[PDB]
Amino acid sequence: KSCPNPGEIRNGQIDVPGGILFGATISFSCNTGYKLFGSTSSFCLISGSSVQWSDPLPECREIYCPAPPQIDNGIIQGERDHYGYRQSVTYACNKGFTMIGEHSIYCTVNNDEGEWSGPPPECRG
Repeated sequence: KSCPNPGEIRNGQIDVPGGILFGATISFSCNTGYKLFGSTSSFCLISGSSVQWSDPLPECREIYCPAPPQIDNGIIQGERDHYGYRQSVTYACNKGFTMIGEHSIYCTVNNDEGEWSGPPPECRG
């Protein structure tokens, strides 16, 4: 009458408030910077003729900000393919231009979506 030990989710957490016996529900969530790939909860049911979890255990995947904005007359220093939580991008102005504003911005997360911390700098001639 009991389901199998749920185990663990890398970069995440499994909440077990009512045990793992028939009828219990467990809930899943991810550490900051990650988001759930799969079900948000799982229930110990009986199906076929055996007690087992209703959902496969989900995984936690990294949240990425969108590609950093390009700016006129400037370049991004060593731009990467993907930027995750708290990773930064730094800009440089081209020959004959001077930078106004913060030289770097970084990837923030809210509601499982990545967003840049603010606007990129201006390169003025």
